[PDB]
Amino acid sequence: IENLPAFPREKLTLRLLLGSGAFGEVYEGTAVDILGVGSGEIKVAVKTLKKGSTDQEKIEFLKEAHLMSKFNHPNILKQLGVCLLNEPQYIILELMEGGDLLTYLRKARMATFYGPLLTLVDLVDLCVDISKGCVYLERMHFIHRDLAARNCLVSVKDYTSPRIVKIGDFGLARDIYKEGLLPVRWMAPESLMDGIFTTQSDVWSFGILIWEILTLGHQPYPAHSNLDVLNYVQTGGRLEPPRNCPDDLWNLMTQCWAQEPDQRPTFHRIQDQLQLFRNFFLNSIYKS
Amino acid sequence: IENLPAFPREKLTLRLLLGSGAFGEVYEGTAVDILGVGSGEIKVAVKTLKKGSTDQEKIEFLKEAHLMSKFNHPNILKQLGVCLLNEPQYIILELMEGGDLLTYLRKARMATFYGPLLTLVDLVDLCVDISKGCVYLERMHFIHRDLAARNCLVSVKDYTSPRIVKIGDFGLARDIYKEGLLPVRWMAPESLMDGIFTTQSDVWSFGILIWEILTLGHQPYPAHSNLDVLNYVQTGGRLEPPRNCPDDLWNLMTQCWAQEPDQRPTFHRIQDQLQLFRNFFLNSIYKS
Ligand SMILES: C[C@H]1Oc2cc(cnc2N)-c2c(nn(C)c2C#N)CN(C)C(=O)c2ccc(F)cc21
Ligand SMILES: C[C@H]1Oc2cc(cnc2N)-c2c(nn(C)c2C#N)CN(C)C(=O)c2ccc(F)cc21
Repeated sequence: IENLPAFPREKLTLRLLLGSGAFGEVYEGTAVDILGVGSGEIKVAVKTLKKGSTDQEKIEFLKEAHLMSKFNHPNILKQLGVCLLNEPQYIILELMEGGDLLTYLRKARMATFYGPLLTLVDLVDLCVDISKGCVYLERMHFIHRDLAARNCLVSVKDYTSPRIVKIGDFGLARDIYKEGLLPVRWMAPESLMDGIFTTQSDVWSFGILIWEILTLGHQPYPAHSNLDVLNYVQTGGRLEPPRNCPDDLWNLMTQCWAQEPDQRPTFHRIQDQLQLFRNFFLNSIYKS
Repeated sequence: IENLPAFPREKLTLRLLLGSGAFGEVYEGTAVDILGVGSGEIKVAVKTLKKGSTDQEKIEFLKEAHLMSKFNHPNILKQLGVCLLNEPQYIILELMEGGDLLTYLRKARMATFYGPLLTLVDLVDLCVDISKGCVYLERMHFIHRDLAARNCLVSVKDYTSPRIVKIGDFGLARDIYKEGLLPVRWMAPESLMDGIFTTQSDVWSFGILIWEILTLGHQPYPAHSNLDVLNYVQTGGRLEPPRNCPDDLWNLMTQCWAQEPDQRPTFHRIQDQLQLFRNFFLNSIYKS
């Protein structure tokens, strides 16, 4: 019997507004003893469901909350509690003070032209993090269907402390134990043409994700309007390689965008390739 | 009664050779219970005094050991023990697995042209570290007289874990409570011309040090032979600013190389300026 973690609305204080997500509104706040009796006023994020909103939207809201209760993995955003008896509904998430990956990446590049505040090893660690999360989703028979940096989160705001990224928005995730959409730049050709979604289209999008990471948050297909994108892609056109991107990481990405879905790597292999490259590169610098 | 920390030569095992420093030989090894009874086989570095070497050199060796016993500060290399009853003499230092700052800087720049493995904030933290060490030496009435990246050490080999640099070679340090030399590129004009050394010539050299940090270990005055350097400097010539070096840090460096020794900043002000710039820059990125 699946149970969402009920949490006393009284012990929750909404302090900062972080943005307007969904329908829709997210706040930083504090929640007493979320982590237990020896917790304190630990900071949290709060996802809210607007009052009076569609009965259908409330269901999507509840769907999300259920997906996140089900998941338990270091690279998957934690849902710490819910407030569902009173409106507005609250989904209480662990606070990721670095905000969304995309923003965290772009601040890193734009902070000083002395150089990015994230290095190649930093970026490889981000990729390794998200890929573990993908391994996990696959093992749980879930397809995320919207893998992109805007949908991941970073645990710290600064660029010096140890950091972790997590997948953090499962509004489109689907169980696959057996008229909307938008993000054309992340979608596999099968998905755009035939409306088909699989773990292998997730692999296409992870390819785009790690491209986003390696460019520090550039827009895919910068010279193409949304409309031209599907032309471009459907052709056989692919993104340009990031400036000075390691050949190993380009070959991985490239294979993620195999036209033929069964010619793409698996998530396990993708994580292997990422860990393999990291060790190679670490070893490489020390022997210098 | 000044006492060097005597340590049982038996509990020491010389494993790796790290290089040949002084007269002269340094090893990585392990030393049982250096940190106390609950220590274990903790890794150390070992500075050795060659057998049969000059009676005078042994004195310089002993001088160093005494200087380092006297000092206790987070940014000054720890001397953990000595082996002075038997030859070869051993000075047992905490291991700084990043090696010397200069090498650590150059590996950072040469590891991938995707970008340096040290960012501006990393480098500013290095400068802040060494400047605290300089504040301390001054407060102890000591002049180091050879401040340079080759003479500092980094606590870790990788470029991700928290790191600290320390001043680590006091072969030339002098107490100032009241025919050798070489490093012309680090020496104040008074020092080269008149053989004069003060805390203010130390400030000149720290200027050069932080230049070394900000260029990731480039040689000062690259277009000048050692001979031409004193001409160049004695004129009024100064180093070029590092590529994309923050204006605040250029103004600091520049002032460290004031022709007139009393027109140079103090170490306290230098540390203030460094901490002030760091906060400004951190604040700067977040509000972006
Ligand atoms: C549901 C929401 O959750 C969080 C948001 C933040 C931190 N931690 C969590 N859990 C956050 C953001 N920006 N900033 C400055 C902070 C902070 N601190 C991003 N944001 C406004 C979002 O709406 C968003 C975006 C993507 C995603 F996957 C979840 C979320
Ligand atoms: C006296 C010596 O001490 C140490 C050396 C090292 C680490 N920790 C300590 N204490 C070290 C070095 N390289 N590498 C790879 C390691 C390691 N691990 C540098 N080196 C060979 C030096 O001789 C040297 C240079 C400058 C300085 F200030 C002290 C020293």
